[PDB]
Amino acid sequence: SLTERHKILHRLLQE
Amino acid sequence: SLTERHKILHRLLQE
Amino acid sequence: PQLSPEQLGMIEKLVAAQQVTPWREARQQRFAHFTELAIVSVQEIVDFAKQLPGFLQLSREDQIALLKTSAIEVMLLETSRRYNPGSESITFLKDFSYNREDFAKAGLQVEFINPIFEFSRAMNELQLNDAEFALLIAISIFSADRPNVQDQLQVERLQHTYVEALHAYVSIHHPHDRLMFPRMLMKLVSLRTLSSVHSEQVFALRLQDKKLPPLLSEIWDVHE
Amino acid sequence: PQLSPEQLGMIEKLVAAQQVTPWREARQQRFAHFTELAIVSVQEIVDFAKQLPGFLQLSREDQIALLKTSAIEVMLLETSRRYNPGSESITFLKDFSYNREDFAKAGLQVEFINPIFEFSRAMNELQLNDAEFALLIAISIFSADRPNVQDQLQVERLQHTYVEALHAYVSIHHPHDRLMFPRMLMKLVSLRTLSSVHSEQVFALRLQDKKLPPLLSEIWDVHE
Ligand SMILES: CC(C)(C)OC(=O)c1c(COc2ccc(-c3ccc(CC(=O)O)cc3)cc2)ccc(C(F)(F)F)c1O
Ligand SMILES: CC(C)(C)OC(=O)c1c(COc2ccc(-c3ccc(CC(=O)O)cc3)cc2)ccc(C(F)(F)F)c1O
Repeated sequence: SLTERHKILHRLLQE
Repeated sequence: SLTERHKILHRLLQE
Repeated sequence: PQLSPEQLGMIEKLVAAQQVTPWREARQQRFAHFTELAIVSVQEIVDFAKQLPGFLQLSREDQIALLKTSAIEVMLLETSRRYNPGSESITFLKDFSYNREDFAKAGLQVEFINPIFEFSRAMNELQLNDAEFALLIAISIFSADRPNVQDQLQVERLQHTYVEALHAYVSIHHPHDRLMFPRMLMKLVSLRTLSSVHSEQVFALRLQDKKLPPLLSEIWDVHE
Repeated sequence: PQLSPEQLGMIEKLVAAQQVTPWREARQQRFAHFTELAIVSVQEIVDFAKQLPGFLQLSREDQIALLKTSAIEVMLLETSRRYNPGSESITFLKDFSYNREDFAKAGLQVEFINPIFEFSRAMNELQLNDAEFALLIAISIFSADRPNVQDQLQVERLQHTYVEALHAYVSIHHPHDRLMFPRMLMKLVSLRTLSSVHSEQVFALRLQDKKLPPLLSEIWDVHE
């Protein structure tokens, strides 16, 4: 998935 | 110029 | 925006302005019949542009700059115009229909084919008529932001007269749906992405043993 | 198009939503300070998107697809917002201004720099305010045609509410110039071309000895 390939972006989105 | 590099297109435009 | 006499006649003229061989040597012939259709299309696009008010008043050089980069976009608009949502195929020249698989066998790669077909599907939902098509083609042709355009200002001013004419048209065609006019313009956004997916296509042909014919090479191959 | 209570408040909220090291080892440090500004910008764009009505209701996956490809376009819009036509330079973070030459020394190539500055100049002629900026950013973020977007329909429907809000806004801002609303949208066309000139940029860095920092690499490097 994109999510598994975009960890930093994911983590920014979760805060 | 573009004109010197696009002979066929130029020739189509002239007819 | 009420449509003016001057816009009426301009639109009518554009619509009126818009009115080859058989089908692994089989492989290089299939490619050839496809590139021949494009060559035909280039001629049609030139003829069409010559009829566009303002076009021949630009320097020949600027006319080349405009056609050089708009040709593929006009080709893609013409592709989406002949899309059939039943068979997911493209009907070029009355008889010969082409699906994703036919395109593949014509030498094009998947990473170009899918975006072509997505765009066509999305475009077919808008159900454009001829007047809307002609105008989008005209707007696409007169983009001031193409590489090597000299008279950006004149190219821009010209584009806006077509943009206005579209606005006023769509207002008669869709009087209850004010979103239709912007939705059509938002397709020119998508059209630019497609234009460079086509660049990746041209470049990939270089890497395989596949040469574009003279005219197409002239507009699409980067020569250095 | 009259602006509605619901659009008024939506626009106001967007505008409110928008309210690091020193400057041939010198060469790799200059590059680093520039990429650090982008990293900061990515954070700002995420924060901004999180505030966009509809955004967090899309699947996380779709939110990644949207930000992944819109980030550079938002960055370029933010670039053109801080353009000064006197000095032909870009004022990032109050103090530090950057011209074409500064960009070059920051590691970027000419073939990206000139189109960035042309776009900024062309954009500065339109004299957009915050409300117009925020909306263009929002429209850019919600493009349904980005690679790997699942709920195209929802992404599209969302985009159109921002497109409408812009239309109605520009109608109060420019009540005598009906061309302003389409001219602004026509900048998203140009924005797509810029987005791929940026692809050619990312690829060229690979060829030299220049690695993007973690976040930027994650959104911009193609990994296979
Ligand atoms: C646009 C499309 C995606 C279909 O084709 C290409 O881009 C493309 C093609 C063939 O192009 C065509 C094919 C067909 C027509 C066409 C359009 C309208 C009419 C009028 C009517 O039907 O009445 C008739 C024919 C235009 C362009 C070849 C090679 C490459 C190569 F990649 F090899 F460069 C290509 O990219
Ligand atoms: C967008 C631009 C063309 C300028 O930069 C790039 O594309 C780019 C960059 C640096 O990016 C930045 C630079 C600065 C800002 C920025 C924007 C708004 C504010 C808010 C404020 O000022 O208050 C603050 C900073 C955003 C992106 C590096 C590397 C590559 C690389 F090519 F190396 F990938 C790049 O492409």
